[PDB]
Amino acid sequence: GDVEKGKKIFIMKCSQCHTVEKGGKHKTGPNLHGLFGRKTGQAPGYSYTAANKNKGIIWGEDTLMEYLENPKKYIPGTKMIFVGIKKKEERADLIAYLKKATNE
Ligand code: HEC
Repeated sequence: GDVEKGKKIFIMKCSQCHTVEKGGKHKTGPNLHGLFGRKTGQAPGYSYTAANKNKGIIWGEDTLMEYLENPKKYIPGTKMIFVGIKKKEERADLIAYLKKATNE
């Protein structure tokens, strides 16, 4: 899975909002380094809402997908703003990069 297709997309979708690299400090949203293999609200440096912090679920390729399709519903009353994604492929590459972005 091409990460690029997920990088650019992650930009036009997640630009100067999220973070992956260590240098990417918490800004608008929480950083994603240990995404794969880490539950939600696992940021002791940035406490989230009571809706997301309650979203006790792992961020996998099976979940990320759904959420990517409709994260709003996935977490109502959240702070994250998004419309969603139609193409399932654009989401794959997105998770194909975020994985290599977080893992790193
Ligand atoms: C800033 C305006 C954001 C944009 C753009 C995106 N995200 Fe985000 N995200 C943001 C916040 C403040 C939070 C916390 C809860 C909330 O929804 O407000 C999140 C959370 C996530 C999570 C959950 C991680 C956790 O620790 O629970 C994921 C998996 C996530 N966001 C992914 C993500 C992607 C891939 C985006 C673009 C496609 C994206 N976010 C946009 C704030 C913002």
